Amino acid sequence: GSHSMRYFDTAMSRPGRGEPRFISVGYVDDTQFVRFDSDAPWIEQEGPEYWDRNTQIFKTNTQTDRESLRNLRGYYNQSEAGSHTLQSMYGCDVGPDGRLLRGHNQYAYDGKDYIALNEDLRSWTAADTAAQITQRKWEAARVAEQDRAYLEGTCVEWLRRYLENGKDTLERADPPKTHVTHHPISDHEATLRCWALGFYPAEITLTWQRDGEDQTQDTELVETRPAGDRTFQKWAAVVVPSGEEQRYTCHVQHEGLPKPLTLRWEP
Amino acid sequence: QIKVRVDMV
Amino acid sequence: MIQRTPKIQVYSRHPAENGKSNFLNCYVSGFHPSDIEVDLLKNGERIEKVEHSDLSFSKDWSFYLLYYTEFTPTEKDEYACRVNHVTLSQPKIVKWDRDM
Repeated sequence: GSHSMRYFDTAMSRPGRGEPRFISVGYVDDTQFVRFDSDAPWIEQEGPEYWDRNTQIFKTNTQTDRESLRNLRGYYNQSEAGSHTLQSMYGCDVGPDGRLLRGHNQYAYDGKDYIALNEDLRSWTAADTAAQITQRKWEAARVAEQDRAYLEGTCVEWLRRYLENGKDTLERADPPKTHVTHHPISDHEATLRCWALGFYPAEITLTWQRDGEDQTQDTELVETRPAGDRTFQKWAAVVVPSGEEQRYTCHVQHEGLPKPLTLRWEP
Repeated sequence: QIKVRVDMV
Repeated sequence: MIQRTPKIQVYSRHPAENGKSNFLNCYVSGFHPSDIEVDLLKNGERIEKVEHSDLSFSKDWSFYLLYYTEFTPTEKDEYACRVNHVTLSQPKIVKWDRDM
């Protein structure tokens, strides 16, 4: 199916505790493939020239981000006392044919959106007056054309290569293993919990229906969570009146399943 | 493949 | 500045079976800023060698980390995760419940 490559970058200042820590992690879908940290199978196949080029770009990125953090403190009239965070997230999305669906290149400062490259890969959206300064500088320096070139070229090219080299895991969707548990809360009510375990990728839809009606408001949904062995887990629960369990159906949709599942409590 | 960042904010 | 408190889940890698080796996880997510303290507890006491995932974040910029250790569950042993963050007045403790 469709695939994505993304790098998730975090630069964090720490006044009095050295220079800002910089970490860049690379993913193909929900699979981390690389980590570069200033505090430090299918990928090692690449060779030394690949490694040397990536580590050198990472070192350059660390210096650019350290200077951006200095600039940001000034743009927001902040003191040198506090810790601040600049985040960058970029990459490409491709369809089954490996063709570009869209590119991404965005930034956040202190957890707030700062500036982002638009879907057109030519123009910027600045969140505030400080980001309008960055937009003006980046328009003058033709930064979008450089980012576009990576997003349309390099990103798609390398993503295609990684999917070929890592085909046995990257191209394999592992279906959820599912079951429904029953937990009496009182003599009048019980919790029905619908489980999904060992699935990949993380994207999944878990729902409960009562008489074929979606129970969106009465369903407790936990966030999808990593198991630690590449797979993910999720559960959805509903509180049901004792004896009415059979009116409830859990519905599961996932890429690894040819047909969705409909599950009920099986006493 | 990592992308270079040469322009500061 | 704007801060986001961590969401916390404590669970096992594989379905829990008393006496069978598994992995105890504590997934912290949705937080900002990134500094966080996470401990895995066995009967109220800190577990020594706990590993963690590399710092990453979601589409909404909030951070997430997985803390994990190899453990063998039993009927008697109690497990928990103790999290501290700038948003929390005191450490938040979440018990491991094999049904969650």
